[PDB]
Amino acid sequence: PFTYSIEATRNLATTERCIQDIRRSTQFQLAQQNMLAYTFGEVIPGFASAGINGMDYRDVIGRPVENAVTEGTHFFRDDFRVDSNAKAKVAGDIFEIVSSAVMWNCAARWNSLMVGEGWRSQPRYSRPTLSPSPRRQVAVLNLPRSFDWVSLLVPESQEVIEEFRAGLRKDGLGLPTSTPDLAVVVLPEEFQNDEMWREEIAGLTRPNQILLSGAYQRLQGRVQPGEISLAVAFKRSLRSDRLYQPLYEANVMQLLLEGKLGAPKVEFEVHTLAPEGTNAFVTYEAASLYGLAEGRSAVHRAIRELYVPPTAADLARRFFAFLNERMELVNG
Amino acid sequence: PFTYSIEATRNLATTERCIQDIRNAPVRNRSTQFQLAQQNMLAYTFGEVIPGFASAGINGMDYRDVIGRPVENAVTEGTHFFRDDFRVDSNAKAKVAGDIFEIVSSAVMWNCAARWNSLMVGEGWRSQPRYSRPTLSPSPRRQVAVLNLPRSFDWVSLLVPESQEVIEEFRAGLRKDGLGLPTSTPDLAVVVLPEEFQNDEMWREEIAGLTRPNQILLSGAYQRLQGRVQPGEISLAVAFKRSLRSDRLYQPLYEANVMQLLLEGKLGAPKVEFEVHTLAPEGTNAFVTYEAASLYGLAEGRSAVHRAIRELYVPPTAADLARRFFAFLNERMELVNG
DNA sequence: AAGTCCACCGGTGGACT
DNA sequence: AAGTCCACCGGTGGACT
Ligand SMILES: [Ca+2]
Ligand SMILES: [Ca+2]
Ligand SMILES: [Ca+2]
Ligand SMILES: [Ca+2]
Ligand SMILES: [Ca+2]
Ligand SMILES: [Ca+2]
Repeated sequence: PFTYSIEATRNLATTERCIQDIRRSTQFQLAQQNMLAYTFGEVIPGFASAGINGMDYRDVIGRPVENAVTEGTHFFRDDFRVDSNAKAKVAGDIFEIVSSAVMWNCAARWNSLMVGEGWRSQPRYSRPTLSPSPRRQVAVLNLPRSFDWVSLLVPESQEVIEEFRAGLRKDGLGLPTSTPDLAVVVLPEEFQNDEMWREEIAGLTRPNQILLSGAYQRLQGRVQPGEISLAVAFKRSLRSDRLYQPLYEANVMQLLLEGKLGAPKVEFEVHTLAPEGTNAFVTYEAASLYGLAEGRSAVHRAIRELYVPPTAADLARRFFAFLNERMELVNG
Repeated sequence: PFTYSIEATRNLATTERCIQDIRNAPVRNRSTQFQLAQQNMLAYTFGEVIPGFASAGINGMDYRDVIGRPVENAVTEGTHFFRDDFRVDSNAKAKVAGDIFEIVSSAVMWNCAARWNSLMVGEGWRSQPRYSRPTLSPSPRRQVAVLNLPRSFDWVSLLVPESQEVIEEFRAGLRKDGLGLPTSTPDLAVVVLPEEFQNDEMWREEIAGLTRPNQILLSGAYQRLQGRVQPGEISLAVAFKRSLRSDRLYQPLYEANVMQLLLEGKLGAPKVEFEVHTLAPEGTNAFVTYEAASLYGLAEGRSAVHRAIRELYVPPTAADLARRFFAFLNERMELVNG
């Protein structure tokens, strides 16, 4: 009608409406795997030029989205547009994938020394002092979406845990396990002469991406409860509500690995580039609840540290020093 | 030059640039252009309506639609006044939709508590709308307070000082070892009404709408109760999450665990009831996650281990939300002597 | 008072069917 | 393949200063 009317409008057939609709809604996809291959095809931060190794880690992790934005602008001009939720999702995966690659190369360089091939000198990092041994080799495992960390355990340990859950599921309870982003594990005895674990990679090409992202498959059902040496959760920035998955999961890991399988203190740390204030530091001082609730065990922190890598080299240095220390707990 | 050059462009004086910014845009930390004024939206949309205590049409409507109505009205106003210029980020809608889900639902529970309290002090059972009359023996010591808790809150501050000292002395022990056990907060706490307030009419009045004074009454209520609740008088804790993601399940799971360690473990309280409300579970993932046993209960090793989170609840309508809460009170408040 | 903190969640790329 | 599931985080309104 001349004066607008909701009733009249609601009564029109679809094809009689004044506006005809002729249209996920995403327009330009951030191809994150392509982005890694492009920006980090030939660079693993902390193992490249002193410039990249020493650079503000936030700038490094941010480079691929920046390069992708520049690419998009070139090809699509003033039509180019991506949602902040895209950038957010990709930036996070990139933070995780890249740091896990730094750690992979530290692991390779450390394995190469454990096995008696000496200590690679480029770039220069202080030579670990621990006495070398094939049995002190480690694997860095970037764990996939949907993983259950329990699947790393030798089958006998899964049974122990499974039985324990049975008792619970019978009464409507359970104790699901999810997953940290990453786990470093002592390399299984059977793999200790395999060459692959000692080779540093040149960059995140697609083949190398697959290598790092699928390495967990090779160790599934092979790790002793005590041989899970470090768990890491990466969160590129924090918010107060986003802190708890790693805190909770570390608690569950300590309960099962320390409590039910008698393993040493489980080391679980969080990495972020933007703690956005200081409360997360207080939050992650929380004592491990299992250790508290029962009396037999010395109580320690669920999360050992909230770490803010300044540079890629500092991340590399910190892992090395951790290995140099944590691996002493393993007979050579 | 004919072929675009980044350096030539850099060298351009600002008055020589090809694009001339003429916005006169005030430079700020944030790039927001229109704010969703959430307290204003609550007032406009629910000024005269508390869902579950309004019209048959509202009480029985899909609760997703009720909760989504303030943002929808807001978008209407916005496109009316600002036409093509009106844009807000999905992140603004997420923030405001979240707070609205929690504030609205907490207001439904406030009205329930009032109607409940009215019955408990012997003033009978209201009928508009119609809810099943409670079978539990009325008593003024079975009144409850619904507390929408503030951002930054620490739930331990509700507890009577005698109980807070136990906790602090426990934490002091932990600190000598370089440990802590911080506590955060659930969105909402239902607590037994302290004696001193059991004759206060303000706990028996139902509110007509979320006008700004009512918003403030509800959101400020916790202050009145700070330091006056016994450990075992914390009857229900609720976290509201309008939708779920697998990574966003854990604050309430963790906090419920901490509440149970301290309240049940250290203060002898009975099972701590703690539940999540969502309108969008996105699968069965979270229902499995929340079957998790209370970690405290386990590790120590006594019988009758229970879940940390009692239930993941998905409110079909506001009416159902009220019914459930009434049903809960009816069963839970029998643990309290008349 | 501009700035900082707090806690809100929805749109995303890739794995999987 | 057409769809669902997973787990990523940054922009936000209001409190507090
Ligand atoms: Ca991963
Ligand atoms: Ca899974
Ligand atoms: Ca992560
Ligand atoms: Ca609140
Ligand atoms: Ca606080
Ligand atoms: Ca909430």
